Amino acid sequence: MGGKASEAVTIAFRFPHRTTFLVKQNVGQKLNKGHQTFWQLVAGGWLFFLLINRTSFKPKLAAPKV
Amino acid sequence: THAELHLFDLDEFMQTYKRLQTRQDWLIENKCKKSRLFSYVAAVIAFTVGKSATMSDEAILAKIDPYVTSEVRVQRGAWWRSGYFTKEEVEMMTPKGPIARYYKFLLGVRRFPLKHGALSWACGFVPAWLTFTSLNHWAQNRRLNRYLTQESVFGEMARELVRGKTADEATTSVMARVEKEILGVH
Amino acid sequence: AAPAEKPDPALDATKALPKALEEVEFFQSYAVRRKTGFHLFNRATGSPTIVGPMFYNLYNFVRIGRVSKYVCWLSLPLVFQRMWMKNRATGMEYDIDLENYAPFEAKKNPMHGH
Amino acid sequence: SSPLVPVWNDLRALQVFTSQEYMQKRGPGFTNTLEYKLSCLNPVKWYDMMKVMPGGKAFVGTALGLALFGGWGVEFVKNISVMTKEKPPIDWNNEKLGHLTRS
Amino acid sequence: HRLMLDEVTESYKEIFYSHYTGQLRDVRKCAHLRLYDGTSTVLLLTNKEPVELTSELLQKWNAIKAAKLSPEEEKKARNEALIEAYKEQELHGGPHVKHMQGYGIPADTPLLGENAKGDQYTQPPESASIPLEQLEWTGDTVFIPAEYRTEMEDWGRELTKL
Amino acid sequence: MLNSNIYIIIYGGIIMYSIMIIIQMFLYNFSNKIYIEVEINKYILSKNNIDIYWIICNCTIIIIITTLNHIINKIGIYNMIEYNICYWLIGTGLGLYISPFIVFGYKFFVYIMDLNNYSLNIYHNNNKMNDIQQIYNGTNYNDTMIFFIKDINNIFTIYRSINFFMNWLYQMIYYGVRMWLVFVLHSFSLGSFGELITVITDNNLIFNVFYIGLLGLGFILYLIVIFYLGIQIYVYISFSLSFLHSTILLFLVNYIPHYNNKSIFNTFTNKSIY
Amino acid sequence: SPNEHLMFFDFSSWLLVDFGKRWERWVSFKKSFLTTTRSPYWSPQFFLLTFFQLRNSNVKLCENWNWAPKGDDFNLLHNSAAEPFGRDLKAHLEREAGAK
Amino acid sequence: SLPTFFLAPPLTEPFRARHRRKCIEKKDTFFQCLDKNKNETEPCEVEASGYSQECPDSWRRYFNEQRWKALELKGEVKHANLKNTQQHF
Amino acid sequence: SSYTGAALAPKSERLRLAFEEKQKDHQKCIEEAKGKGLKKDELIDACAWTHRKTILALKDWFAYRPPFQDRRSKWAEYCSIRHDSGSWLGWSQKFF
Amino acid sequence: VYTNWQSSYTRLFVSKPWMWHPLAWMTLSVGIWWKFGKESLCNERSFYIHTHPKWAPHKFHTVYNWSRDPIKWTLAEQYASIIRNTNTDIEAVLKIKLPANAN
Amino acid sequence: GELSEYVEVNEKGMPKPQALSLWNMPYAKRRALTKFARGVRWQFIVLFIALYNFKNRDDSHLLRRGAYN
Ligand SMILES: CCCCCCCCCCCCO[C@@H]1O[C@H](CO)[C@@H](O[C@H]2O[C@H](CO)[C@@H](O)[C@H](O)[C@H]2O)[C@H](O)[C@H]1O
Ligand SMILES: COCCOCCOCCOc1ccc(C(C)(C)CC(C)(C)C)cc1
Repeated sequence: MGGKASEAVTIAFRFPHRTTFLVKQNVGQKLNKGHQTFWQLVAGGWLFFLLINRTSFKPKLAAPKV
Repeated sequence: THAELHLFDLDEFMQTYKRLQTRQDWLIENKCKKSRLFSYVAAVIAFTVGKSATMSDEAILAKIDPYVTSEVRVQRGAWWRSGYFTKEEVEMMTPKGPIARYYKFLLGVRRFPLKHGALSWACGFVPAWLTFTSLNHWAQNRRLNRYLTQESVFGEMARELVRGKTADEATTSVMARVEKEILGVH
Repeated sequence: AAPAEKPDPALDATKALPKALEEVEFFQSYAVRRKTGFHLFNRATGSPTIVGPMFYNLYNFVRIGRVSKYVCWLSLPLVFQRMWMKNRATGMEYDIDLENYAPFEAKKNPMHGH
Repeated sequence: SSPLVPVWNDLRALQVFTSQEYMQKRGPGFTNTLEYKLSCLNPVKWYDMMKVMPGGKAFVGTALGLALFGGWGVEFVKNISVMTKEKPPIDWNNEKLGHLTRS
Repeated sequence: HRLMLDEVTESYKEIFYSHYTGQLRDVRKCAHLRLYDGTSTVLLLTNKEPVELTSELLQKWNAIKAAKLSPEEEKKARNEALIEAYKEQELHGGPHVKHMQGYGIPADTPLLGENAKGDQYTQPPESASIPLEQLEWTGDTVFIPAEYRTEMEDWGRELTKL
Repeated sequence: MLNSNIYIIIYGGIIMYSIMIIIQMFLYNFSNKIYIEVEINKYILSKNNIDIYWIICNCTIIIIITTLNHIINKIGIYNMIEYNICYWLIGTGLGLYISPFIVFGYKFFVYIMDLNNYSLNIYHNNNKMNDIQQIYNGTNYNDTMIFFIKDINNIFTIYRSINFFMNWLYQMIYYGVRMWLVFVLHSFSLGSFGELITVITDNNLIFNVFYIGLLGLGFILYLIVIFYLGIQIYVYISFSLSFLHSTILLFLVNYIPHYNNKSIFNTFTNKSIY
Repeated sequence: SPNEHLMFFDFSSWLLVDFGKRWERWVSFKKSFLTTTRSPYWSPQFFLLTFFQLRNSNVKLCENWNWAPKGDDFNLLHNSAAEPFGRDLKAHLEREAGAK
Repeated sequence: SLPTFFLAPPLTEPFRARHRRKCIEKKDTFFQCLDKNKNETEPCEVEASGYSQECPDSWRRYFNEQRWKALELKGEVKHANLKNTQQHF
Repeated sequence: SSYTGAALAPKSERLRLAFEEKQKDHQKCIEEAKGKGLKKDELIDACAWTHRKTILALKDWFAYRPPFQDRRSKWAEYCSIRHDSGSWLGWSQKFF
Repeated sequence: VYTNWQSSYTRLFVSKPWMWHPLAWMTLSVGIWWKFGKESLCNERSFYIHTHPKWAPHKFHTVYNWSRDPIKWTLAEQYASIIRNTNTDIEAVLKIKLPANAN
Repeated sequence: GELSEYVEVNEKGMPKPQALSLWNMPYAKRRALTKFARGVRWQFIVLFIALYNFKNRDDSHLLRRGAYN
């Protein structure tokens, strides 16, 4: 019942590739980055999403009105 | 930070006396479930967007560039041989999802890069953690508020617990009513 | 893949049987006995028994023990206890009514379950 | 294992290398077709090509598939021996029990 | 007996067991520990093929960088040295990486079934059309330390922490 | 009351009988250490050898200790413990089952989660279309309209990843049940023959004598019992480890040839070029 | 007996554990710990001590099974009922006649 | 799951409706002949075989309960045997 | 003969009748203890067994909610499959 | 000279998977009992199977004595102690009339 | 040998036959056979069993309610 390791490929056949570190010359690609006010608006949207989905616990609804 | 402590005993009561559950209580629980499930997706989105605010261009190209998204299946030599993969062929291998497109847009966006490690990860986990915890907390608060205005057995139990009463006393007080009005005691 | 390891003699099997035979020879060395006081009832044919000539070794080892040779015999009176009680029970007179009402380990007794 | 393993291996190789042969035959121009442009907007393709990515994305894809659809698959497997079985009518809740005035 | 090397033995002893002798250590005997690893290479990626970097090519590039020439001359000399090194390694038998376990350069892709045009069972890449005289460095590099025993991945959960 | 959910647990002689199993380990002092050293070095070569070795040693010596306590120190649990199936499945088999997953769990987990991305394994995979199929479509195979049945596919693929880890579980259960059956059935058969002999001799007191001898029969039965049970324990251990090899440890065969280094005293770097 | 040797009667007692009471006291300890520490909802303490319990309760309260499990609502052994024709009807009528 | 529960049913509808119609026909004919021959199962053996063959057991049980109730109504019996029968509502 | 098939009474009715049977078995113990002339403290030790059995039957009745009618449950009825119309994930909802 | 062997059991445990093995073993055995053996054997509703001669032969050193019923009277004493500690009315359960989920 | 989901390759990039050769037939026949095949065998069998049991599902619980009257 069930298979064996002898009946299957190894953990070295899968995942056979060792590591090679790539490097690239700097032409100036990571310069002149725009959207300087992006994260401000992102944080604003996050806080807005949290506020609309906010619900304060109102135990006064359990007051003995009857 | 106070509704869950009552909701524990209320949930125990509901699990025991689930026969006394109406349709509206079921809908309340389903709504809490919906909020809980959406909280996972909100946490994932917040994690991505937060960690992306501290990722260098290399950390993003690790997720866009098919040189890095192919390390499991493809030899690195297939990428060193120029012309092995064509431009359209390299294009179809790139990820097309919304996260990949967000990052592609984010290449040209100014951010605050950090070295790949625990801080770049925490800057996503903290917003995600707060989002998840706060959404679930407010969901439980909404659940309790909905139960309190519910004219049912569970609403009465929740009300009796919110007064500041003990679990056993509230169970007895509510079961004294259940035996009379609901079950029709002998 | 093609490591070319030389044979390791420690992985061979050329000492286990010699060692076991050394242990058995040490055991059998204590079976050496003097001619004086020797007696062994042979079979009716005149041939020796199996267990007979290998009692001196066992009891020569019992001689060397310290605790078992004075303790392991204390379970032996219990054998004679059984020998006596069995014969007591082979012919014990009992009440027919109690045997028919409360038979011991009899089948189809509903009070037991079956 | 069975002795039919090499048969299945031959058939697997057949389908794999025939699909590769088709991909070589049709040559470039696949990115201009509608199939590619629609798959670019298809979440199934996003998931399938994210599965094989590195960084634990195989675990992510497997666990996501489980959490989403594999639970329904477990239920489906459990329900194969339930469809043929005589079951009673569903005792639909009368939605009368539970209501109680507040006080 | 299966893992250690018999040539790094005395250096291993001098580096790790000199608190027994009390003698000073030579750093070169610690550099000898790199013999457990393979040969560290650097492939410069071109528009045609990757070329292995050598002391000669690096010396020539440093010389060109020191001469402070115009880029029309700088790039020309760099590409001349690059094609020279390409020919040199093609005569050597390709880069060292082609015949190293865990790394490798794929050959020309195969043509499957009816796509095979008689004897031409292969389909060379696009860059085969480019003439070799146009060999230009892409500005991209691939470092291959070939650390089969020294690499930090195989260290473990404990050695890294320590 | 309604809220009171009551459970009855059974409890017997556990503490003092389990303490001495461990206290004896200082006396045995891992006499089985060399055998398991030899076998582990036969079956695997890695940095994490000692880990699995220690595990097996502990497991094995405990078994051995219990066996001797089952043969000699006959009190309370030591008699039943080898006749119980829970001890042979959970007290011996589960530890040996989870030992490679606790030592090599990282690699096995990565392998298993990669095999959910099922694909045909090609030797000397110098193909280009294979890569595009594996990345774009996810697999070598045709995955067109398999999402239509994804609900089953996922779970089925999960089994497809662990199917080659399952015979280890089967062999563990099989040999635990084998040891249980062996001990129980042989003890029962031996006692049954003894009781039949006692019935023959009690009804015939001419034979109700120490007819073989006080020590002869006992010595012979001692030797028979110890020889048989030692053979069975050796079978259990050796076969468990051979099946561990043939089922779980052949995944981890990664032979790296030794490549000579040349650039020892100088290394090319990012600053050499840039 | 041999079977008597294959028996473990070295038991000492029966440990009785009211898991309901123990669960109640565990929940009470969790509430007391979270109140005394004045811990917020975003804390790992509050999360570990609240979220899984609330999740499991919501799951067990949201469940609306059309049918109960296999061996509780169907797949049950039932003696065959008497038919309204043939021999069963004749036996029923004969019973009615004999009784009356 | 998806094909079995969202594409199969419109395809299995008619094959099942025909079986239902045939079972109802055989049931009606069998119980009609039983009404004729005074609940005797000796002459109408062909219809009994058709009833047992076409209609399944779970349907046969409901039809037997219904005929018990009908016989209670028309006065052929009193206190019909409902020992092992579904007491739903 | 016999047959493997559906439960006769619904789950709610089954639990109700079980509670009624245990009610009877407890009332009989109580009446017998009263006939024997036992007090409250002795009556407790007498009929605590039947009391606990009644309480367990009541717990079973209270724990089971009969299902609510909706489109998913009706479609599962048509499909004749055991289905929870309160789960978006199925067996994995246990972990989410 | 510092060693976790003599100065920190935690770092020793962390640095040795063969120290994790017994803990995982223990956790797995307890989980097995919790999932399978807890409710089927140890619960009060499922404790009479120990009286079965097929599934629990001679759990009391003999066949179970049903005339005596030690389980019943032990558990009845314990339930009586619960009732006296809680001061519950024995006859309050008999005043209940449960409804039916009509229709 | 004969591993699962494994296949060797010759110098021409072609799969070597382990048991049976099927590379003599033209590409059109292979594409016809394999266009509808997948990397999945037992799921289709389980699906056909489920479809058989769905075609042969029980509807007594609907008969009791009167949906077929
Ligand atoms: C020393 C060996 C033994 C060690 C045992 C340690 C086990 C630790 C794991 C505890 C698991 C917690 O699991 C939890 O169990 C409790 C019962 O206790 C279940 O509780 C359930 O049953 C109890 C009573 O039986 C009800 O009162 C409760 O309302 C219900 O939810 C929870 O639903 C489950 O979440
Ligand atoms: C740990 O291993 C040691 C076990 O060895 C046990 C050996 O048991 C056999 C010993 O029994 C014998 C057999 C023969 C003999 C003597 C009868 C050798 C033959 C003699 C004395 C006539 C020559 C003595 C003892």
